[PDB]
Amino acid sequence: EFTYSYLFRMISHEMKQKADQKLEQFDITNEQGHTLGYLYAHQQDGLTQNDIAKALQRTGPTVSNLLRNLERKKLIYRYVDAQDTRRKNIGLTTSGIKLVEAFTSIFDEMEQTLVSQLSEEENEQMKANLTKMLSSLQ
Amino acid sequence: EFTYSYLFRMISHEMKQKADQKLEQFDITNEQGHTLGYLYAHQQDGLTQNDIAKALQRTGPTVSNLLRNLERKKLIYRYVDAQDTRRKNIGLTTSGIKLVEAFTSIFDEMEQTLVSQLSEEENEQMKANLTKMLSSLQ
DNA sequence: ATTTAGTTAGATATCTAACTAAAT
DNA sequence: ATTTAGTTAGATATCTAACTAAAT
Repeated sequence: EFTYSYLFRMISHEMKQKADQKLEQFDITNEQGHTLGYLYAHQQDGLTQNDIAKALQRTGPTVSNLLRNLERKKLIYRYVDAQDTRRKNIGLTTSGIKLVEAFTSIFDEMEQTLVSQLSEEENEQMKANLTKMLSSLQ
Repeated sequence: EFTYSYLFRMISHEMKQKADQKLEQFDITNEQGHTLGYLYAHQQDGLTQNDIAKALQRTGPTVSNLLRNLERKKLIYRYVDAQDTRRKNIGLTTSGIKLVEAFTSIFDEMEQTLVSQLSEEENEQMKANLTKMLSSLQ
């Protein structure tokens, strides 16, 4: 019986935490895992950073910064697109695809373990309640 | 239909942002708000930094860092505990107490604005399930 | 012995304000 | 001659590694 500030704060932090530990063996952070994971799914769209910035609900610098790390790992690649020299377009590298195929399990577990804690009727109402709340902030 | 991670992750983040913007009034960050708020509530006990870490579920360095930020602002003061010289007792300065008394509405404002989004039973379920999901992540 | 309490410093994530590089 | 894409400055928060100092 606590504050929503407390609850959402704690839960979120412990997911970054639990997931940071499991992701250790791949030398990435959860944020990095998620971005990588995102790129696995939607790179078909000739992705550019703003697009990612938009998808991750994070700022332009924040994303610039994360991508830079990932490219230092050579986990991704930014060809400076042709129509614009400003635009860098983002995609995985085999090494990054290999990585994604390899850690994706971790994310899936936590989800399942979570959605194991409840029954289908709950998860839909619960997850559908969550969505509603997120919007109100956003 | 979103993965739980996305939801907690996004929700907690914007809460920080909404809270952070509103607090801009007071020259403090969302976390500083929460820490001072705790200090205001439990100050009498009286807390060591490690007490704060446990309550806030944070590592020792992280608390050490925030407290210093709060100390710089002159909103808390700390001194060495006389019996156990290891410890530093943390307390709110008079300035800090007033500051809390000022900003507390915001935290309440946001908690309500969330609560106002569901039925009393829907909220009852919500907060209840969340505790369990929190628990399940240790 | 070993556990506790706190600091410091290098990473990453994040931010806003402000930059440069370059397309309109 | 002007937005617009991406980066940098420097701030907070967070973690671990590494430390010191102290208690049990």
